Amino acid sequence: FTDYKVADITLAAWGRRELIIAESEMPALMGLRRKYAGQQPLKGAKILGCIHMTIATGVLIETLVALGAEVRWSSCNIFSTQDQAAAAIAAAGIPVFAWKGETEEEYEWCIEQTILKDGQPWDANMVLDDGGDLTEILHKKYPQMLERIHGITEETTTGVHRLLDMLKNGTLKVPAINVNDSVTKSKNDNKYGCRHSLNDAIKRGTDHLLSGKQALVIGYGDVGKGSSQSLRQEGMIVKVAEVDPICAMQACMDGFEVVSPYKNGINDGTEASIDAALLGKIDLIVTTTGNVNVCDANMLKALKKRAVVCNIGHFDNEIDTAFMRKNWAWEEVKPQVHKIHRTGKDGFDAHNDDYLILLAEGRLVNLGNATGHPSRIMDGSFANQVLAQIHLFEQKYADLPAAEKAKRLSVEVLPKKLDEEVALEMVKGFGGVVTQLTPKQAEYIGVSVEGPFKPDTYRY
Amino acid sequence: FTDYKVADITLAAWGRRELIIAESEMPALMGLRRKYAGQQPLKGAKILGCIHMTIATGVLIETLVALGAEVRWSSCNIFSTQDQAAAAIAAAGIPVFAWKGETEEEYEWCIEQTILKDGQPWDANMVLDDGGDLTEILHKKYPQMLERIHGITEETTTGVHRLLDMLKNGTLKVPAINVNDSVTKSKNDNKYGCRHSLNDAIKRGTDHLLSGKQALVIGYGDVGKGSSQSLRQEGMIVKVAEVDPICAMQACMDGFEVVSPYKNGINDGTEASIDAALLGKIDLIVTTTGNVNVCDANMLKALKKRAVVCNIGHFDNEIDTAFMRKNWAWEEVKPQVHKIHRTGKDGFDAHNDDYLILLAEGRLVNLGNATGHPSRIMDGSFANQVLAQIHLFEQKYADLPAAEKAKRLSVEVLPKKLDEEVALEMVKGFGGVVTQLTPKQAEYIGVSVEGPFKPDTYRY
Amino acid sequence: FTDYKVADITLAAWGRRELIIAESEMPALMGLRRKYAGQQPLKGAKILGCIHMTIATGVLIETLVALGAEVRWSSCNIFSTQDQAAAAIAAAGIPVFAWKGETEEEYEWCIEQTILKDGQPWDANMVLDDGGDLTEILHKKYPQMLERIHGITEETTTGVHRLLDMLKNGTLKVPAINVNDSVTKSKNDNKYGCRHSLNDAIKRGTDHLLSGKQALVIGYGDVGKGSSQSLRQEGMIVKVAEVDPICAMQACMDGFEVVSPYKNGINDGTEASIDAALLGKIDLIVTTTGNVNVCDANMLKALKKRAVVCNIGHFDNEIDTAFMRKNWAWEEVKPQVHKIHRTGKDGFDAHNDDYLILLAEGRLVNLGNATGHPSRIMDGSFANQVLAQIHLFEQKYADLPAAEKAKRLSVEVLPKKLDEEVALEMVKGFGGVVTQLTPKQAEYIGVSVEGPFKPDTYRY
Amino acid sequence: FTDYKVADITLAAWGRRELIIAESEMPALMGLRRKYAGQQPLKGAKILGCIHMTIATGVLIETLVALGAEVRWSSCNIFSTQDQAAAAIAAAGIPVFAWKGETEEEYEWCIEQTILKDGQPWDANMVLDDGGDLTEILHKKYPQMLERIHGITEETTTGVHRLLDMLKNGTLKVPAINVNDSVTKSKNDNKYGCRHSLNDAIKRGTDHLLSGKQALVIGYGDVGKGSSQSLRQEGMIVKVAEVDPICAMQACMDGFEVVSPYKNGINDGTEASIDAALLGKIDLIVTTTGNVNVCDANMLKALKKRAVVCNIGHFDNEIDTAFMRKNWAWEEVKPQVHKIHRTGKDGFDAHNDDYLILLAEGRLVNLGNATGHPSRIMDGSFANQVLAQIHLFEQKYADLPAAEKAKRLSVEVLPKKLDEEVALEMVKGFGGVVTQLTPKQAEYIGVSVEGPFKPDTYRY
Ligand SMILES: NC(=O)c1ccc[n+]([C@@H]2O[C@H](COP(=O)([O-])OP(=O)(O)OC[C@H]3O[C@@H](n4cnc5c(N)ncnc54)[C@H](O)[C@@H]3O)[C@@H](O)[C@H]2O)c1
Ligand SMILES: NC(=O)c1ccc[n+]([C@@H]2O[C@H](COP(=O)([O-])OP(=O)(O)OC[C@H]3O[C@@H](n4cnc5c(N)ncnc54)[C@H](O)[C@@H]3O)[C@@H](O)[C@H]2O)c1
Ligand SMILES: NC(=O)c1ccc[n+]([C@@H]2O[C@H](COP(=O)([O-])OP(=O)(O)OC[C@H]3O[C@@H](n4cnc5c(N)ncnc54)[C@H](O)[C@@H]3O)[C@@H](O)[C@H]2O)c1
Ligand SMILES: NC(=O)c1ccc[n+]([C@@H]2O[C@H](COP(=O)([O-])OP(=O)(O)OC[C@H]3O[C@@H](n4cnc5c(N)ncnc54)[C@H](O)[C@@H]3O)[C@@H](O)[C@H]2O)c1
Ligand SMILES: Nc1ncnc2c1ncn2[C@@H]1O[C@H](CO)[C@@H](O)[C@H]1O
Repeated sequence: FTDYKVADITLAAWGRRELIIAESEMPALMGLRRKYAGQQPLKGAKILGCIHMTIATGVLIETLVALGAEVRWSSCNIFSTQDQAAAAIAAAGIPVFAWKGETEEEYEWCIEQTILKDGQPWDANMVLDDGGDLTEILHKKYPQMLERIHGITEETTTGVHRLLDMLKNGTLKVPAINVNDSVTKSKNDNKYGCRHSLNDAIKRGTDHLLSGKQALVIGYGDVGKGSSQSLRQEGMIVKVAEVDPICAMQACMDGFEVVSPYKNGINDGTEASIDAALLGKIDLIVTTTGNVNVCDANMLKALKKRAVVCNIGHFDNEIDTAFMRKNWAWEEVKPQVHKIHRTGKDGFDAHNDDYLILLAEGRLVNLGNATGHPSRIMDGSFANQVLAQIHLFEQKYADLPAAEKAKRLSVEVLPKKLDEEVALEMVKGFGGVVTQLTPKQAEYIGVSVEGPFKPDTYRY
Repeated sequence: FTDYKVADITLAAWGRRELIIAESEMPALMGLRRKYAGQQPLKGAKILGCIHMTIATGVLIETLVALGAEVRWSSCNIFSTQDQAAAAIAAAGIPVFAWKGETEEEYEWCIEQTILKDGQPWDANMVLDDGGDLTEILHKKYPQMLERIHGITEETTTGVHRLLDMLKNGTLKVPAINVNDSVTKSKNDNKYGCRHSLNDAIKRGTDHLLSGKQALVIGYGDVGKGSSQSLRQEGMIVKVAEVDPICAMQACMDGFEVVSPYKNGINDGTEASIDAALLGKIDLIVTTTGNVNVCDANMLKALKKRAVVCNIGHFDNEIDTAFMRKNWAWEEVKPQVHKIHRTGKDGFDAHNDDYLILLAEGRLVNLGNATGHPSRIMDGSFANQVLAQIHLFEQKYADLPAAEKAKRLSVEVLPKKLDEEVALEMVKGFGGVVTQLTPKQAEYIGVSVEGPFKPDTYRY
Repeated sequence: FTDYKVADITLAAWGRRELIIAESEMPALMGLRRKYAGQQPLKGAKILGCIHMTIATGVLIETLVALGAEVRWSSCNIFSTQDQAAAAIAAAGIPVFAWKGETEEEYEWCIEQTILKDGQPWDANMVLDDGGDLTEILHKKYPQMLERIHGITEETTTGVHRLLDMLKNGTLKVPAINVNDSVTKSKNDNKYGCRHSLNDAIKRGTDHLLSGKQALVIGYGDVGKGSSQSLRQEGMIVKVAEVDPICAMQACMDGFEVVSPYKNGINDGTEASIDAALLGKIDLIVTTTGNVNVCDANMLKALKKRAVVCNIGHFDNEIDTAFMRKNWAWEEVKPQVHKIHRTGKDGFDAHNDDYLILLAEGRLVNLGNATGHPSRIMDGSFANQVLAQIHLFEQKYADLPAAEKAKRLSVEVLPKKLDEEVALEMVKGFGGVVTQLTPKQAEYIGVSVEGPFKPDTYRY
Repeated sequence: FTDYKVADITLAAWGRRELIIAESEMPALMGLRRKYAGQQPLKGAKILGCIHMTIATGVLIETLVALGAEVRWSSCNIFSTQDQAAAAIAAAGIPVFAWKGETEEEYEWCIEQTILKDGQPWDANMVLDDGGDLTEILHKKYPQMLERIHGITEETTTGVHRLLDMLKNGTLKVPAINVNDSVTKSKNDNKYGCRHSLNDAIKRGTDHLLSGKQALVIGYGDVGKGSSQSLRQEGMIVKVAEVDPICAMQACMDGFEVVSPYKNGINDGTEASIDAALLGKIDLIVTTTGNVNVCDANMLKALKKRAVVCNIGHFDNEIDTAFMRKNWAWEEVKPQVHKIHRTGKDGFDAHNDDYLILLAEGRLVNLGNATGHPSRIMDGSFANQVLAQIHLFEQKYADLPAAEKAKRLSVEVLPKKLDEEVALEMVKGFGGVVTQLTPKQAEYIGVSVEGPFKPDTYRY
């Protein structure tokens, strides 16, 4: 078996030990393996997967395989692979092209190695994506391959937005499931995942005390809510920026001060618009938005000396790292930790006090500087992924006539009943006990004893 | 002016001082007053109002009046009136029939005094309701009056459920707005309101230390989430019961142990089904469900000696108080606090150790034993109420032809843009500063610089 | 029985119900009753008591009586009496002179009614004091009475400081126990008591939302630590002022921003020295210091409009209320809540926006606007008081010859073994289980299996 | 330069980058460098140092050198060295013998390499110790060397206990400072250090979700307080065991359930004494005691399957790791992480469900599986160490006449004034501003404007 590329295949036994532990942490995912092992619902599925090559993702991959699928895998970030996970999957005879610390050129080559087998399109018929890079490459460069693909299952808020843009422009060629918007994904992974893994990544990157220091979190969606709590539970003084006044209201009610980097919140792109007094007090800024340039050049100039700067939104353009590459000297402390010397770009003084610490070169900090979300959280997301792969593979869109395709070309979520069944496996993994409604109680609130327990309008 | 009934009209000056302070705590509601005072959009509105006669409700009433409405008011709970609020509204020449500590017969008489003026149906044309008792009385006993009514605006989860049952059965006679499901209502009031006011009510009722004691919260919807945090922030050891596995998963991830009062979560109606070990360690039980008999006779028998029992869901049947009235002696400590002696019903021993403390006779404990949610939280709910009253009054359903009525008979929410404009007023009241998107950023995430910022699918 | 003065004797039955509940919350105190009831160790003790006439203090009083003592009682604050507690103690035939809302003249008359019986010195032989007012009156005005007094047991940090000043000046006439510095007092009452009761008092006084608002706590000793947590757990953004850099370090490490009301912390008494930017953002200031003028005239001028101002340190000169009485109009909202109109002193405008809300006229806010600490916390303090009364009464200082007195005239704390025995009763009241050391473990750490478990140097 | 032993000297540049960052995190320590660089108060000091060879310890070593000292260094734990710190110190030409993952034999050899230079006792005259192993070796094996030594400065609770046993037995040969009991050490390092670093080490070791899981912390001293908060802030359900009822009372008041591993807290050496129900629900046990066998063989047998076991007290005998080495198969997952298979010792099944995860082989888990306390916390401890070294070096005990030695042979703490001056540097490092007392205020509370602010009795 040679159909892989990883950092170091000799890490495989360590990765396999960590997979066996992670299995014990992922009861929804292991439950789907046990339930569906017999029926082989993914027999004949040939899945192109592009998602962080972590231990949790290894458990996802081997669940899809255990259900009958063949896969070809890559990471969706240059710094998110755990090399022992990649090695364990390769050593199992699964095609994987992933290592921690890829270049952009290697990143694109890895996705290509999944799309091509022996220099020709692989007989792919399904896609699992996180962020939409593989989706975009198939649409732009491999339209013939999408002809035979039954669907896309998309992990993340950013990737869903890209799908919806394609659907609205009439350029989306195969149906998708939005896995992100299962409640056991969005309100589990995006929020509690970041709670666990943000302070984990800052500690591993910097070993800084957080207690007593000043943080600014840009955004208060699911990731900004979890991120703010990661920091506040360590004793940080957390301020929150938002453009959405409903998310801002939540921040205030959750006990955070809501501030703008700009005077009166007006971002007109002059230095004069920067609240230099506010930024000069900030010890840590974290971007969580999915948006562009929310920690901009003028904010970076105004930040407190030796502030930590990081991004936990899907892509690195949240922080103006291009400005920092053009203007300032980068001193590497260790992989995914750089001092950015604001003294200029012509070398640096090792003892200069005027620097920022940038984590993971502005890419997803939880996965770049630590191991991302813990397996027990990723269990929810990845149980959704498997159910989404089963649904779209069984629907066989590629085999439908033109007229039938027209009726099914959509971006849909999983039904609430499945969301509830994932949650129940998650709760039992904590040793939680869910109460059964009596028939009188079920009638009184207008639900089945079996669920679903909430209308699709319910926000949790 | 004699067209009222309150406990003590001499409390009016105290209530008016508290209204003036509450005005300074309610910028969304005061904002609507200032914005709409000139246009008088409720000129000709005649509003039957049935909602807790508190200081916050006073500010809501005087906002509707300031916008041109006439009203006739009652409380929707026997114990929720603040007598100084009721006095200040009566002393202003507004018809209100409300006092703290009504009987059921007085409660029904008060609603009837709103419906009748000088012994004849009032020319009502709008309804503001909280829990649906006034809605049900108009439908069952005054159907002729609903001919003239343009709409119902409903405050609470329980009242919405009752409207949706009427809609589904074809018995709803006028269109309604579900005020509850604005995010600035549900995810503000139902959650953060209970955070503030649950521990407040237990302290005022009992003066008990909560720190270090064991709580069981039944339910983990918006109210159970807020309630659990009310108790956990005081240092209670909180366990959470749920029938909805997605809500249970949230509980676990929020750091609570999820338990059932019943062995394996199966309540088959036997004492054998009760987890006597669990209930024997509980110092406080709080019901939050909107369901029936979630703290049942067998649970009450198994509770630890001197446990506190209370309900913060809309109606008192969450706790089996009928069982306690039939079997056990009630010793009143002070209004809305009773020792329930489990020794039997034939008098009580003042020194008996075997009692439970029931708050507010099992009625909404935050309003019964304290003052309910703080005005700054009720600002969101009541700004939505005013917008909903303006919308349904302006739509003039009662004046539509038969064909037009058919098309408009619905239970609807307010548009997200209005929800965001309420939130922004709330955020400014904290001195929060919301960031303005740049045109490039607004294009990048696919929103208008003015919002709305989120799809209607978004759960916050 | 007529040897009392209380607000309303008809409140006695309500107070007695609350005493019987409080007994169930005070296992250390009830434990001392049961242990010592037989031995009557306070037979012949005649105790002048001056401490907040609350329900917890009623349980203390009836414990001293149950051990054989006679008492004559007053409160140590004009607003701290619970009238139902005072009535229950009077109705039991115990001399008590206390009501909520005394004048200064009534306060002094009440202490005098304890000292005098039938217009002559009572045959007092013990003193229980909280703050040192009764101690000072006996020393200044009744030296002949101290001749026959065996000791003083002093509750609070301020009262101990006054005793130590007397000891150092050679003016202290009888030995004292410092009850404050039992760990089951200082690190229980002073800290956790304020955690429970500060936000309780602000809620009862104002019903304000705290979540999302800005607080400044002056001081970070035991009371400032508890006070800061009371506010932070509600979601306040808490800043902390301190003069003690070790207490300030704790604040920083506990996740608070440490600020001064003065520029660079320099209090030179010009308006120019005030950080107007900081004070203009503060929604609540709480003084916790035991010191004078820590919320001074220039700070009060600079505070944000409609800020709440309160004191939870023993005496009201922490806030410059004398400046506010001289310069600004007071509008009473309700007892122990005043709007202080900064527009001037010549009446007020009911609708003026420029006011502060002062709680309890600057006197102890937890007891003034709520019920002070919960009984389960006061159990520790009051178990210490009883043990201290037993010790000094049994030592019989007044009967010692001059030479023997000289050897015993001291301010001492209780032995650690007693501190541990109080704690153990407190832990069992939570249903806590303390582990017993094995003989090998006891030898390994160098302690008896029975304790004491820590050297007297240990700070906990 | 060859007078060292480290893992890999090529790590020196990485370690030096991390020293330069740590300098910016350690203002008390860098303050002492700048203040004392000119006076060279450790000119002629020859310091045997035995303390964790971390980045923070590097900054301590180079401060002592900058003040004039020569040193010879080793770690006080086999797993606590950061190899890049050891390399950076060796590359600076400082003798250090330390690497992560020493054997016991290498550990003893490393201490001996400090004691011997070129095979002969080094002319040592000062000792800096953490845990007392170097102190004990000099007393037992090199008594002649203690003739020349002016003092010992001891870091930790365990090492202080050992010194006090030596003092009491008349076997202590040189005076010592108890650095541990500075407030800026004990109530900073021992508590907040473990808050930061316990969850850090469990995350790096296991990547386990902590939220929603059950923890048992044995002990609630400074380390158990910090440890319990490390876990509770992550959303663990934390139970606390204690033998000291005052520490247990704190636990209850801090919102933790106090339990014993043994029925009624009595461990009589039988499996029957184990609370199997309690231990069967525990997902993580952490020992914090400084005592022996507090997580014993019977507890380990009764623990839930796949529970994590770790020790954050100084020495590994807190957990019965000898029982586990004698009875159960150890599967190494990665360095300092072992699955302990309870199926027996004759190999293991890679897929066995019945295992515990032991971190750092039961050695100090924060240093073994992460990087120990953050530099900003260690700043307090290490500023005290430097002041203690200056004081004992300047007192020159070894040069005193016999009579003078007699009078100075003691275990003492640093004066409070120095403790306050360390704290103030720490507070300024957060950008905290300490308020200056006015002369009137300083007189009112009876302190100097300069401090000290508290009596030596004060516990903070
Ligand atoms: N690192 C991870 O493990 C992880 C986990 C899940 C999601 N993600 C990524 O995180 C990003 C956010 O995802 P989400 O689910 O929280 O999305 P979301 O839509 O729930 O939240 C994003 C928030 O950012 C706010 N925002 C936008 N522009 C802003 C600006 N200029 N200033 C301040 N606030 C601004 C929006 O109002 C919104 O509330 C996405 O890119 C998503 O793919 C990362
Ligand atoms: N007191 C107040 O101030 C206040 C505020 C808002 C709403 N309410 C009332 O509170 C109630 C709940 O409102 P909400 O918005 O939280 O509703 P919700 O639907 O958000 O939450 C109710 C929860 O109860 C759970 N539940 C139902 N039966 C249960 C059972 N037998 N055991 C355990 N859990 C069970 C459901 O699964 C659900 O998650 C309603 O009656 C509502 O009108 C009161
Ligand atoms: N209300 C209650 O129930 C309650 C409870 C116990 C004690 N008390 C009273 O509270 C007060 C404080 O008691 P404590 O035990 O916390 O005392 P403490 O000595 O532990 O704390 C007082 C703190 O105030 C600080 N301080 C002094 N002047 C200051 C200034 N100008 N600015 C900022 N900080 C300043 C000191 O440095 C000290 O840390 C006393 O008067 C005590 O009798 C009240
Ligand atoms: N890992 C680190 O970074 C770090 C930091 C500081 C100290 N330490 C070490 O941690 C240990 C504890 O230090 P500390 O300052 O907290 O000491 P401490 O004396 O403050 O606390 C130890 C606690 O353990 C309790 N205890 C003893 N035997 C017990 C038993 N059988 N069951 C339950 N509780 C029991 C004691 O009552 C005491 O409260 C020492 O070995 C110390 O040197 C480690
Ligand atoms: N990063 C670290 N560097 C050095 N010593 C540390 C570190 N973290 C914890 N310690 C010390 O470990 C000691 C226990 O041996 C504690 O007293 C503490 O001071």
